[PDB]
Amino acid sequence: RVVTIAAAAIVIIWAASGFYTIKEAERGVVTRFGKFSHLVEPGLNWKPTFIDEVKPVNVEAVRELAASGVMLTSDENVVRVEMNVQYRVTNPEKYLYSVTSPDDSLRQATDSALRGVIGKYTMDRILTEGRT
Amino acid sequence: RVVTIAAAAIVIIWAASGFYTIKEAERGVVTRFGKFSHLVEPGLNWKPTFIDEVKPVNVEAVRELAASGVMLTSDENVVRVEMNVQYRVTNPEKYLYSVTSPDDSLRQATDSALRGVIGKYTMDRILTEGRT
Amino acid sequence: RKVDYSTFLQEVNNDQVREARINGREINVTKKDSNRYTTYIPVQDPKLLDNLLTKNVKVVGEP
Amino acid sequence: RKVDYSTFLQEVNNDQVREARINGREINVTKKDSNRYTTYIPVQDPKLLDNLLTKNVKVVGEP
Amino acid sequence: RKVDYSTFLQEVNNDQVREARINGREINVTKKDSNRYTTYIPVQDPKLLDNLLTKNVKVVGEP
Amino acid sequence: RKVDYSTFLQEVNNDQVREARINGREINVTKKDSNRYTTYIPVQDPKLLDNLLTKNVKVVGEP
Amino acid sequence: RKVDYSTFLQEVNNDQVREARINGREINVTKKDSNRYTTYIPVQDPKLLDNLLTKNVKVVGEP
Amino acid sequence: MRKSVIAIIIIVLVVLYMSVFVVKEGERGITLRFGKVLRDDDNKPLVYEPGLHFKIPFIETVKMLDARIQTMDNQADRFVTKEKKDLIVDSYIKWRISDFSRYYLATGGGDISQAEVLLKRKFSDRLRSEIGRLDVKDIVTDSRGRLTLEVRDALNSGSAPVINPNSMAALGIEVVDVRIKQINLPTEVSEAI
Repeated sequence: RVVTIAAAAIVIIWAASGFYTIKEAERGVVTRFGKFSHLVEPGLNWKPTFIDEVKPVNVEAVRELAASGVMLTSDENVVRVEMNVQYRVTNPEKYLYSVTSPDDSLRQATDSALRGVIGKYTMDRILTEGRT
Repeated sequence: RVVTIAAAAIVIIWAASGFYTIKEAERGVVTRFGKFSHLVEPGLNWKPTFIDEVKPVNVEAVRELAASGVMLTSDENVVRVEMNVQYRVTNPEKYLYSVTSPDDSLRQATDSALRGVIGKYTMDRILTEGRT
Repeated sequence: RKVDYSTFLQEVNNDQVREARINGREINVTKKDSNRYTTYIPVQDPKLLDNLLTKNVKVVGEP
Repeated sequence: RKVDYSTFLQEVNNDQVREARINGREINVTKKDSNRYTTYIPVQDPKLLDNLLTKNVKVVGEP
Repeated sequence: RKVDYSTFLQEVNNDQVREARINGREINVTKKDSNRYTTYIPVQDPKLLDNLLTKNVKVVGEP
Repeated sequence: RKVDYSTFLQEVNNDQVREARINGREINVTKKDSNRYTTYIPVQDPKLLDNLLTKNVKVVGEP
Repeated sequence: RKVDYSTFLQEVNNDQVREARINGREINVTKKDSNRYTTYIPVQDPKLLDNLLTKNVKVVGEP
Repeated sequence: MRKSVIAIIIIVLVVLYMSVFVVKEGERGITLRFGKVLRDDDNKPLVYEPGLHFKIPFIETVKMLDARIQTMDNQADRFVTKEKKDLIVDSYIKWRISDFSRYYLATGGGDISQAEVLLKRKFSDRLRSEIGRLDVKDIVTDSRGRLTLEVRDALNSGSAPVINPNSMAALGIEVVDVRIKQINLPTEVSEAI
């Protein structure tokens, strides 16, 4: 009788530890022993404890980045330029496995693109008709 | 059976003293008495004590030294010249059994070569296009 | 995640923080890129809330 | 309803609140448009009471 | 070890401390030369936190 | 032996104290002439700690 | 015999008492004419120590 | 008795726990035995793709190799243009491990530091040689169309299934993108401007 009660107890603990919650805004990526099991919607869900792991990622929220710098223009001129970049996460497996720390990579890419675009234009043209 | 026990103890001491460890970046050279007959990779290895002598040398890591000097140019002009040299070690047999203290020899060779090259060109060429 | 208070400050002055929730000594900090990390107050700072407000940082109390 | 402390300060600075009942950390805000909500003071803010009195806002304590 | 509070003050003025972990009453100081010791505050000093910040000294809180 | 607070502050401005061990409400004080006594803060005074720090007077806290 | 705190302030403003025995909230006061009484502080008053120190009024704490 | 059964089951469970192997989706890691993991499976060592695996408890040690794009930034640099005017280029390079076995064998260690310094040296050298031919105005105007793409293509190909030992393809690394973040002038030129 002891073995049956022990089995009942261990399966009860298994089920109790199986449940987890994912916030409404976020999504989840579940991997069973690191094999990318599937994509998990928000709410209450169940997973085999000590077998698969779930990583939550904020998808609904909109992320903003600020990029500022002293930048050289075409007519041997330097200007302080500030930009804001709004971006959102999609297909979270790409956001999680393609590039380490995607936010820093996007920051560096934004700085590079800003330098490339600002290099072409002259100072007065920027200062007057920049925005568009 | 006292002699047998002593012999077993000596064998156990041999086994416990033979083994040595090598870090990942290093490479070992094992010498059979005076002669070296094998080079050992970065892993756990066993050697017969007093019959084989192991010496580890770092390989992957890069050494960096500085060569700075007051120098006479082609037109008899004084210039302060600074350079950094980065080198690595290959063929540990040559690194250990060719020159006494190869680091100092390389330092002096770098200083002599830099002296020979700086004096060939005039002062302004060194000042302007010295970088490449 | 636990992050110390100083770098939280120069993140605040460099406006990477969006929402900060202060239940007790601890602060639940959310960055502009929706990355959240907890911070602990070493000692009460009268200038802390003023600095947070001037930098237009969202501040949330707790029950 | 719960409204954040920074939002409440932005509201009072814009002349939108009428009376504020302060019960310790908790504050019961009544707007000029007869809308009531509740906020909480994150940390001790000396400037809060001065800001409330300056903007001609009724302030009421409680037992 | 233990170190006087004034010693800590003049020490941080000369910029050779690196990490300062605040646990309520106690302070666990880390030197620039990997030297660790302990300091205690005489009485609540508002200028302490400002002084530590302006000299780029890491400050770490505790739960 | 207990020494009056006004006399204590005047003596500190006289630069005649060397060490002051502060125990919260209490202070244990050593004069420059190796005279030991004990004094009391009437009510919390940060200017006390300011005066002792600017006078290069040793200040000691304890666990 | 109990004396108003305000009356205490204009009385000491007139340089008429000598000693102030501060026991938490209550204060034992002796005038220049050897008249002794007790006064009570309504709330915490930081300017009290500055005013008492400026006008050469001696203060003594209690264990 | 039942005590012996409990002892044996707990001992086999702890043996399994000590011998369990887990590899995450992000990175591919191979076992590190002191002597033999080098030259496993004839010339090419085992790759050990992500998933469950079994390991000998003490003959080998766990270690992982990352399998996604890394970024290496050069904080400051000094370059001489064609007209002998100094320039400071702050640029970042993104690199992906192409073949894991050759990446491990060619680099001194599994640590990314050695590969990073090799890439920095080659990239810096490659960049310096390329820039010297141009002028500062052309550098600041259309660098991406004339420097970065050309440097990336040259570093991948190795000019100036055939693999050039000079090329980075000889190493396990591959370069996916090269960008120039910031360009700065010497303090004298900046003060003049």
